[PDB]
Amino acid sequence: FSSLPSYAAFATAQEAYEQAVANGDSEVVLKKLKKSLNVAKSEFDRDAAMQRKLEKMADQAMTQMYKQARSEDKRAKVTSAMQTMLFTMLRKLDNDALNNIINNARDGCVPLNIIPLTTAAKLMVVIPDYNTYKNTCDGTTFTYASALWEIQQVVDADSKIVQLSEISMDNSPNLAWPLIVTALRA
Amino acid sequence: FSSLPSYAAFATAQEAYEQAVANGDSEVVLKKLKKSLNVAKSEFDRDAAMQRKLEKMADQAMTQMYKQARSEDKRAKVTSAMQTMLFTMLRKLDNDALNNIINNARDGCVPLNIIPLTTAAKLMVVIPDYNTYKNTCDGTTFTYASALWEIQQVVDADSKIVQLSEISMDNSPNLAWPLIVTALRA
Amino acid sequence: AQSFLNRVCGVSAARLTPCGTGTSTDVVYRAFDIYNDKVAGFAKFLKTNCCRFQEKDEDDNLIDSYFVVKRHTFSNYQHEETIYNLLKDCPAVAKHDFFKFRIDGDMVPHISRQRLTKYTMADLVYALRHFDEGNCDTLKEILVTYNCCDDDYFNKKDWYDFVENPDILRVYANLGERVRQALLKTVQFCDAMRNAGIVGVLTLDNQDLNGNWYDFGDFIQTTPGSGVPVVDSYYSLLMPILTLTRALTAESHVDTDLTKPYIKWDLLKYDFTEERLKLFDRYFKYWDQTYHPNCVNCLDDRCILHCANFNVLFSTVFPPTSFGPLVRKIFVDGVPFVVSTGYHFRELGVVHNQDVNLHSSRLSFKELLVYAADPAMHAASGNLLLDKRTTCFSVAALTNNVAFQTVKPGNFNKDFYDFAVSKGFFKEGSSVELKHFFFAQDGNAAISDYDYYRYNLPTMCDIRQLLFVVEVVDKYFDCYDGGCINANQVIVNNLDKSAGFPFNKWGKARLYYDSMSYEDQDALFAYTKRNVIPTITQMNLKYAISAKNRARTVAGVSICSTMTNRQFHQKLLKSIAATRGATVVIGTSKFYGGWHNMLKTVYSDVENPHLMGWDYPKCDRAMPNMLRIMASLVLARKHTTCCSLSHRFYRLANECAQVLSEMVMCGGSLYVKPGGTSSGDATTAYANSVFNICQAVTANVNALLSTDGNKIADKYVRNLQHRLYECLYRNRDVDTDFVNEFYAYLRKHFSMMILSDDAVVCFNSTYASQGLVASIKNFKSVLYYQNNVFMSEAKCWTETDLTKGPHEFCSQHTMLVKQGDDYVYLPYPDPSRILGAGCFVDDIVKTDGTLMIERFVSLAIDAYPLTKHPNQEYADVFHLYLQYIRKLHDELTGHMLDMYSVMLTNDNTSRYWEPEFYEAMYTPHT
Amino acid sequence: SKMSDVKCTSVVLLSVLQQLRVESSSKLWAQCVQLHNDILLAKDTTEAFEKMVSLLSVLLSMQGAVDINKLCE
RNA sequence: CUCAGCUUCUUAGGAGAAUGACGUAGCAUGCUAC
RNA sequence: GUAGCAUGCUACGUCAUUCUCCUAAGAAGCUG
Ligand SMILES: Nc1ncnc2c1ncn2[C@@H]1O[C@H](COP(=O)(O)OP(=O)(O)OP(=O)(O)O)[C@@H](O)[C@H]1O
Ligand SMILES: [Mg+2]
Ligand SMILES: [Zn+2]
Ligand SMILES: [Zn+2]
Repeated sequence: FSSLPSYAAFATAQEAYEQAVANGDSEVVLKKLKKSLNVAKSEFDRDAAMQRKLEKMADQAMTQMYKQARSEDKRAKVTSAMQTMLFTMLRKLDNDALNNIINNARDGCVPLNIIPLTTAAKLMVVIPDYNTYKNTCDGTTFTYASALWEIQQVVDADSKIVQLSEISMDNSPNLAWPLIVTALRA
Repeated sequence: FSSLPSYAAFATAQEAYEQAVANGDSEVVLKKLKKSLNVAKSEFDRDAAMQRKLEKMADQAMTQMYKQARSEDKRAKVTSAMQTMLFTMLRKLDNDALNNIINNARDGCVPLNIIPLTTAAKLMVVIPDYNTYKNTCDGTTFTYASALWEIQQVVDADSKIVQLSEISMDNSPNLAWPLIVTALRA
Repeated sequence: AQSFLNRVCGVSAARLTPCGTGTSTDVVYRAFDIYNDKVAGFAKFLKTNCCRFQEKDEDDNLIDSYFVVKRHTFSNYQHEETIYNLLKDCPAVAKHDFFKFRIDGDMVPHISRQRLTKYTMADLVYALRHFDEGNCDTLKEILVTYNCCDDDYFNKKDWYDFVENPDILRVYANLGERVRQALLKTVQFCDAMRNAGIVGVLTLDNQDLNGNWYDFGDFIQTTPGSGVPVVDSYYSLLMPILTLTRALTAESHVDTDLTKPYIKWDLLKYDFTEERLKLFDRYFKYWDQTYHPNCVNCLDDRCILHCANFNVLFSTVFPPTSFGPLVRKIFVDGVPFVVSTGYHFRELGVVHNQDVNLHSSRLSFKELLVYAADPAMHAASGNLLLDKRTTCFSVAALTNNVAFQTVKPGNFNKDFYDFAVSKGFFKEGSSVELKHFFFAQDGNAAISDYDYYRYNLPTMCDIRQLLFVVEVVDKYFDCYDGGCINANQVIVNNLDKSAGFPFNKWGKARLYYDSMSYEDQDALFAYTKRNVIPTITQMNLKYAISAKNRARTVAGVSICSTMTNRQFHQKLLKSIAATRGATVVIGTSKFYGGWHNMLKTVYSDVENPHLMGWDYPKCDRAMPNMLRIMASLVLARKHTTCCSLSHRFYRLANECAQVLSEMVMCGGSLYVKPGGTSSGDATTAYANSVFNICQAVTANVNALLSTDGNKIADKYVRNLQHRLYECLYRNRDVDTDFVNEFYAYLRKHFSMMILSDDAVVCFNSTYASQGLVASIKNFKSVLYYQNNVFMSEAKCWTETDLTKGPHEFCSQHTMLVKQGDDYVYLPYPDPSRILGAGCFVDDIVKTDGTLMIERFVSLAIDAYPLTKHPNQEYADVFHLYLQYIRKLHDELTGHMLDMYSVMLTNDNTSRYWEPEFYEAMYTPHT
Repeated sequence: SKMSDVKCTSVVLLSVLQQLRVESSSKLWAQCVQLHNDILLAKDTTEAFEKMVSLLSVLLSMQGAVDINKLCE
């Protein structure tokens, strides 16, 4: 709590008292210098107490401001910070089904409705390109979410049913992508 | 206080102490007025303290008064607001049937539960599924509490209007139960 | 043996297959209620004197008809002959046949009876009152031998439970008719033996399941025209079954039969005093005490509790739309308002406001408060509602569209989970695992939780027993100082809380506590002391972490009722909270050695202690109306010097109208509470404690009266039960000289520690094994038949050793540890709970550790005791919390330094990540 | 320790869904919330992973709100 | 959106106690002067 | 005996902090 004009006087009084005790001055002079000390010290301590209270108030205000700022930051970017955490934990799990469906959704092969879990399952998927179609479908079987689904219906983007044999490498441009595939659990 | 007239007296003391101490002579008088300065300081401090206390109380009083005022204002607000509500809910009374049922009472005193059941002009059935819908609310009109209720509008849990033809056993899954049918008294 | 059978069935053309072994008495083990000079109580007695003989019809089979052919001495035989000869005409009696047959060399009189069921009404009440699934074959036989339910129904999981399957109720109702028959035939018996000049005591164990009375050994002849049946021991042990089986269910039908249309009571009929009196004179004609249909005319709290116990049985007949506020058209400034100028309570009968101010002049703040609090104009201006999600009567719908409220999933603290998994937690095979999550619910959350009131059946309770249990329960509350206080003496913790509906629309409780000065509050409290103010109570949805996905709705009771209930009960409640060492430990901290003090208090000189405890399955909703009313009465026994009888009754009526059965607003629509305490009233915790003590005392009474009494080798206990029976079913007025004796007996052999539904008991184990004090089976039975819920082996427990301590109390486990050179009891919580609290939070800002460090300081304060747990991971939880607090402080310092070129000044915070700061929370010094 | 990680992932995913205003669809919100609740009180790992598949599919259906091509990484 | 209980942290105010110090009044003693 | 100074003590005014109690306010945690 130095750097104040009172602390300099207090330190000079301390030095004077030290010199007096070194010289071993008389009890009257000793008392006089001891009281000069005590008054200078009594001033510096009061000033330093004022400084300390001012500093504690400033620190409390600063930490309250930091609380406000960080709370506002946390609330502002709450939507994207949750998605980032979600996908980080999804990668951490590194499950076969979750990874497979996320990769499919990367190419756009999203599911229209929730993926069922029972044998009597109704799964509808969108297949926006022939590359993903051939990658995911081979004949009358379908691979998705680490599960095998039997192709029941394959309807084009204009609601027209397509015969399975029609979809070929040379017939890909003819169809109006995306496709919609309805299948059951195998 | 800083501007308190007693300060002048204190100043005089310091002035004298700043003068005689500069001379550093006459011996006894220098020791005398110092005590007088202590006399000058003490009372002044005391007076200052008193003034400060008064100031504090004054502030408190003002705050209290201000607080009281706010409460009173808020009180009035609520009063008016509450009155409004009553008046509003007084006008929505179907005063014809309400007066009829009150007068038909033995001594003008009737249960509260039978007021909606006998003068309400609009039934509002919340149906959790379809079996209950066909059991109770089926058709475009039905009977509840001995009245001919005319189904006026059906909405689902999302507030999406539901045409009466959509509510079917086969189509029930694709609806958002419960359904809120706001029938009307015929 | 052929001759004996022929003599028994000589007159009757029916066949007879001997159940006994050749004219030998058949072993009979039933529930004979008994009161001799050397024995008392209602217990299972091995009386082997009857010779059961069954009747065979064509296509030989055994119907439920038996001839109880017992033997009596010649004098008793002659007395039975004379008594029966004066009761032959009455049809509510068994057709006795008295015969004289020689057995070896002398004529032992072979008295006999005809067409008597195997079980009596005493067995029916005993099996439904003392019901343990370990041994409940008598209830099975009763429910299967009278077509109440098919036998295979007993293979269901939790068939007996009133919560797992409410269908059990439908089974019990099948008995009601039989009861309502034997509940009427008894009156005929009474009438007959009042007009035949016969005086005696009517006992359940002398009545078979079709109403016939078949024992006249305890009757003497007064002159004809006089005669008094004593039914206090009959109508009181049979009382709780009359609502369990809904005996008076054939009363809502014209001609009172099950094959006719329900009576169409005119909607405007609110006063049923005449019908109540007719029912009382029909079924309970000879009840010796004065029954007041309206309880506003009752004498004292022990009378408001007697005639209210009958209104819970007679009010199951009247239509559910006749109760609730009674509306009258007052005129203010000319405009006609509709206001509640009364209330037709389901228990307290019809209550009329003393000062109905019709043709009023003007309305000031208090007048507007009383008019806006009551649901008069709320349900008078509101669309009729038929909400079919709930099985609870729906009054009206205030808004034009229903409101659906969902429960959010609860944020996730990724930082703390990363820290914990980096410190070795959250692994496979670890004992400490996450089991506390913020569950989420669909839009039917609030209504689905409110629908749990369907467990709140209308329960009539044994009255001669409750009128003594209430005295003992007040003895437990005899050490407090309570009364009424002025408006300026009321202490309210949070004024920043909801005021309830409709007052929450305009402001918080602060705006209604400060707006109306003390004068208005005292005027409103004196208004409730002579008027009934109905109120609406929202059912708010609570967002809290739990290991179960229950919604946990809480009743936001209105301000107009909370203010007055506080002004009424505050002194008593504060006196309950501020006293240490009592049975009720509300207000006693668990820190600074408080837990150890409590544990040593519960052990206050119990001879052979080892604890048990319990948690009511669903206290708020399953609680009966009689027990809540009794709790509100014994908490008003402190006003003997400040409030008159009328004022205290009107306060009870206000409490019933505002808490017990008040129409709640569960999402913009007014419903009707079946009953039970609302978990938002000013006396919820203390009323729950009162109810818990009442259940414990009832268990003690049933365990001491259901003991045989011949095998009790403790003379003092034998006489204690012999006088307990007298004070219950023979004495009528409070017997303090014995109430205090039994209270001392309980507090000696049955210690308690009650905090709402949390109960810890340190019963004298050897007596409980003997049967002289309430075991846990007794508490289960009491809850089953009084509180109409079944308590399974998930709320109960029993610790045979004191050193370990209670298995759980307030969800804090107890452990004996060496701290301070003396063994002390430390409460450690569930580690999964602490980890869940750390990982999952409510607000998104709580997931940033630096902002919320005090959260972890408090959580470590609560989790410190685990540090002494033998399991290493349990202490690792606390050490992890300390390390994470240090990490949060380091991150905060770094963030402050980076964002601002100023270092965090002061380092008093080094205590939080050092264990010394948290051991000081369990040192008994402070 | 995947068993204790699927539950946290389910909490996070249901939070994300609730942010996408799937809560304004009572039927779909009921489906997803029941899936989340069943995930939490699951003593098995594979079953929790199937329910996680269903919940993540619920998230995937909302193609417009969530861009999983450039923010999956 | 409730009713109570306890605990931790922070701020402001008041009182008391402990020790350090100044000033004044009084008492005991000591000293310079008459 | 008066004036002045010194040591000690009692009382009061003044402050310096530390501790205790509490009056209120804010933040949070746990329990029924
Ligand atoms: N948040 C609360 N607010 C008010 N009262 C509560 C609250 N929590 C509990 N209570 C009151 O305390 C009593 C019991 O609380 P508890 O937490 O044990 O619930 P519970 O109803 O016993 O449920 P269950 O036993 O099935 O877990 C309740 O009966 C209720 O009246
Ligand atoms: Mg409980
Ligand atoms: Zn009475
Ligand atoms: Zn009183």
